[PDB]
Amino acid sequence: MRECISIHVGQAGVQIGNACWELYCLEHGIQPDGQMPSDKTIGGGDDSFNTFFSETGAGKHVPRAVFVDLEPTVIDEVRTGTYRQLFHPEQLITGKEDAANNYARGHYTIGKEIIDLVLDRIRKLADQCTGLQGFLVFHSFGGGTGSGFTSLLMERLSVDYGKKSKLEFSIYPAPQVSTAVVEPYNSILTTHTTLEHSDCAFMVDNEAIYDICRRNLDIERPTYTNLNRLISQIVSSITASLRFDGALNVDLTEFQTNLVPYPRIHFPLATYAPVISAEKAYHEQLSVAEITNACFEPANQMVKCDPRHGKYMACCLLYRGDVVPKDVNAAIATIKTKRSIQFVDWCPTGFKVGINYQPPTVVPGGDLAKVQRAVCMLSNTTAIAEAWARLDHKFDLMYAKRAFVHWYVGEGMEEGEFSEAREDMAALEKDYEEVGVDSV
Amino acid sequence: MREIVHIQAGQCGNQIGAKFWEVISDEHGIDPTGSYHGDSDLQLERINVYYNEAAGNKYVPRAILVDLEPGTMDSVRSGPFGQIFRPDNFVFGQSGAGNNWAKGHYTEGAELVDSVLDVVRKESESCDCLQGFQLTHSLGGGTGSGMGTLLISKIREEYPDRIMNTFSVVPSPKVSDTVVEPYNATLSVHQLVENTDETYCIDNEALYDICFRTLKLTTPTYGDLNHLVSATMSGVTTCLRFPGQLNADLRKLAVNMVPFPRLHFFMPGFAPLTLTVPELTQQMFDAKNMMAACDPRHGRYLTVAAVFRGRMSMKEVDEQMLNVQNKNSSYFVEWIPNNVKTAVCDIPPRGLKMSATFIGNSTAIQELFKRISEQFTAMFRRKAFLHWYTGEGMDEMEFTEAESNMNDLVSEYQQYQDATAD
Amino acid sequence: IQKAIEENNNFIKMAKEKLAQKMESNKENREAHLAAMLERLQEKDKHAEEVRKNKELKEEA
Ligand SMILES: Nc1nc2c(ncn2[C@@H]2O[C@H](COP(=O)(O)OP(=O)(O)OP(=O)(O)O)[C@@H](O)[C@H]2O)c(=O)[nH]1
Ligand SMILES: Nc1nc2c(ncn2[C@@H]2O[C@H](COP(=O)(O)OP(=O)(O)OP(=O)(O)O)[C@@H](O)[C@H]2O)c(=O)[nH]1
Ligand SMILES: [Ca+2]
Ligand SMILES: [Ca+2]
Ligand SMILES: [Mg+2]
Ligand SMILES: [Mg+2]
Repeated sequence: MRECISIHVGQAGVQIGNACWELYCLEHGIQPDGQMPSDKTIGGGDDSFNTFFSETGAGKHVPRAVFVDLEPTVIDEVRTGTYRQLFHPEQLITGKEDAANNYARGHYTIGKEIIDLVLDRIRKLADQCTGLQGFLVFHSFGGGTGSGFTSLLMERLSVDYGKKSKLEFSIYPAPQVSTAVVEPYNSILTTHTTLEHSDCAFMVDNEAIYDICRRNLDIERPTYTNLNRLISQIVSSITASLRFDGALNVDLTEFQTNLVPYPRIHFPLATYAPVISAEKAYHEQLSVAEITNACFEPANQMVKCDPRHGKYMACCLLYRGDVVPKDVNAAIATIKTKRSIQFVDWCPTGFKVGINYQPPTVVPGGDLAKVQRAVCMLSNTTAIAEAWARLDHKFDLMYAKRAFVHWYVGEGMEEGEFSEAREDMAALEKDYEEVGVDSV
Repeated sequence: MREIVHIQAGQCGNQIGAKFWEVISDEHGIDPTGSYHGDSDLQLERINVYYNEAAGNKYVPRAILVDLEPGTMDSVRSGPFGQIFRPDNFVFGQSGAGNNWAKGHYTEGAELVDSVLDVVRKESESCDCLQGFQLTHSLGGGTGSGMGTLLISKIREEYPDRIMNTFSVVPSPKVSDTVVEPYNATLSVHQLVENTDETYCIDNEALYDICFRTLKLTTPTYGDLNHLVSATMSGVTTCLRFPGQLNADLRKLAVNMVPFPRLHFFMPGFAPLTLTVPELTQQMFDAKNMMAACDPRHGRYLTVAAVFRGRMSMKEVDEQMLNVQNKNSSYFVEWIPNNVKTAVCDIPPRGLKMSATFIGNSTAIQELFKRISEQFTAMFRRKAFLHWYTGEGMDEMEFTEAESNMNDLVSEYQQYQDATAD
Repeated sequence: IQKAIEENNNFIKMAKEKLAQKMESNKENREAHLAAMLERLQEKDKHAEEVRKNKELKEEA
């Protein structure tokens, strides 16, 4: 027990789920048919990997996951693909008509038709948990399903499961892979609506990932497949503390205590290293000091922003592989003398560290080098509000002319929901400003 | 999957309609008997958007052929692929229309519409999930313009939440001398602004000017004009017909292209008109490659869709699309960020290694509507030929109201042209 | 502990109620927009009847 249930919503959520679950299977030695020869307890167990996988009496290790999309073509590829045996068909839920990049349709017109079924299927996963810890909700900000349906689902999950924890992996839109002009609208609407219903959200800026794939991996024009493989590695690093055990392991919840100083200030910045091609990893072993210093290089962040111009409220380092505390501490002491790391005055400055000894895995035929040690930094920095600012600005440009607003009104929404959502975002931006002001 | 129901009404609509089905039947590997003999599974992944799968693995266009003139049915069955259409889906009058919109909209067309709706319903109710309708037709004639807009309103009454798309051919004296065509066009536009979600403005003025000045065709035939049309329709439906990420259905395209419900009149373009990616891109944004007789550098882009087809570098396409926007910054409204979206489909059209299709929602489209309005008013100025219309019962103000709505459209296009971000 | 129970419950309650209010007003709003569109189309159908009738009477000449 301490089970975690994963909910993958919309195209981006589903396809990132494909990548995470394939990667988890490889990290745990689970086969595409769900068999895990190393698991000697058949049909059950209390092992660390059971937080994410249930077990059938026939030895199948089944993701504690629901996939949901308002059209079927993306989940159809899960149903017929390499890991289709991994999922009971009820875990994969589709309608026939998507949200057409419209929050209104995902939250109201189309989403209301399938929400009760989705909740029923989540319930069946929860009923086989002995100590459910919470949910992990994967979705795009920009799609009509990822925004609207996710928001509806999170509201309904607060009601059905109280203040049981809900963490998000949210895909922040980038023009290089963007599919709709109205993504700023959907982003602000869903951010406003879910803000009370999420305990912790990890934003993944597609432009940050796009740039990393281009600079660090010599991918000329990254695809969703390139982006998702890299995303799944960061996700894997964040969830590793839940799926593995070890003396130096530190639970994600314990990082969460440090990362969230006020309920609304719950958006950690993730930085991941090393992202290196096989070509360049050959004969180059990257030390603890090297991958740690890389965590304070803004080009390695999952969200474009400049923490050197903001203030820190928490710094967490999640190592995996061949890493021991001595080397971490020496690296950290070096960085503290070299780098622009200023904490707000109301917080302690010590970095919080976890180490999982199982080294990173890579999917065959991938772009990333297999390395001996990797690190994900979770920091709570005021600088992440820059991502809100950029997206609020785009919203303001369109909304001043009510560009495209008629598509939302036609599905039942009111202008008041746009202004209320936007005012919440403005308050969020000042919240991030206020927490950075020195005490008196 | 996401079925589109196709309607072709009148001579122009039926005639470009057959060319459309010929072109995409070839792209999707379907021969005149309805059988598939293609090379890529990617041809069939989304075939059901436009085709029904009848047993014997025969594929049948989800198309409905309409005209008050019975002759055009025969010529449709006569042309290549005439065997493929569903015989029941031929819905014919006998008396024709004589370039009288009122006859198409209120009298002879209204007598025949119910029989068309019966065919629409039958096709619609057999759809797993209907997405909407596309109509091919002219605005200058009497059936396509008048009955076509009547069918739009009647279909909307009963699929009010489905997308209504049109390929509307705009009249030009350079191609047709019929003097009432500005009345018929203006009466049609008065309907399209209220009842369609997205209209491709296929402008005969521009098709003529392309054939004469660029293709160097001294006497362009309707087959010369329609070769440009067929290439355009193939292009602007690539995203509906092949596995794709962007504008993959009619509603998502409308959501990306229509910032205000009335301003849904699109300027299509094509390149090459008969090669490197910088040259494709530059050409497809050139005034000479637009299928609407408008200069984009006389207005500003609210939204744009660009679709590239063929084997090429997505890196280069991305760099060139960024390049053209940055160098032409003034012609893209600053208050709609990232308003240009690009798709790349691997399968080129037939006869080409590489092609680009442009869809512009530009405020320059007012130039077209102003031209129709100039021709309209010159005849309404002197109430010329109105008796043809009041003879069917029409009142003289319906002309006044259609004139007024269309000029309102132009002025709304001007308002957003003049808007600024700050 | 009673205060903890009460605040979790109040949170559950107000979330359930807020969503119910919003789902209802969206249903009403969407329905009224569809109803308005259909009423306008229907007004077209009368105007068409009135035009055909107006022609019945020019034929009585
Ligand atoms: N990282 C990543 N981003 C994606 C992926 N697929 C789509 N996106 C992003 O998600 C946004 C579009 O929303 P989608 O998730 O595709 O749409 P949806 O959730 O299916 O909702 P609908 O509008 O109903 O289709 C864009 O901003 C894309 O950049 C993916 O596979 N990986
Ligand atoms: N581009 C193009 N335009 C056409 C074609 N055929 C007719 N037109 C144009 O359409 C206008 C007249 O409309 P038509 O479609 O021919 O007539 P109709 O819609 O059948 O209506 P009625 O003739 O009154 O029954 C003229 O301005 C022509 O220039 C065609 O094949 N291609
Ligand atoms: Ca076990
Ligand atoms: Ca230009
Ligand atoms: Mg989708
Ligand atoms: Mg005719």
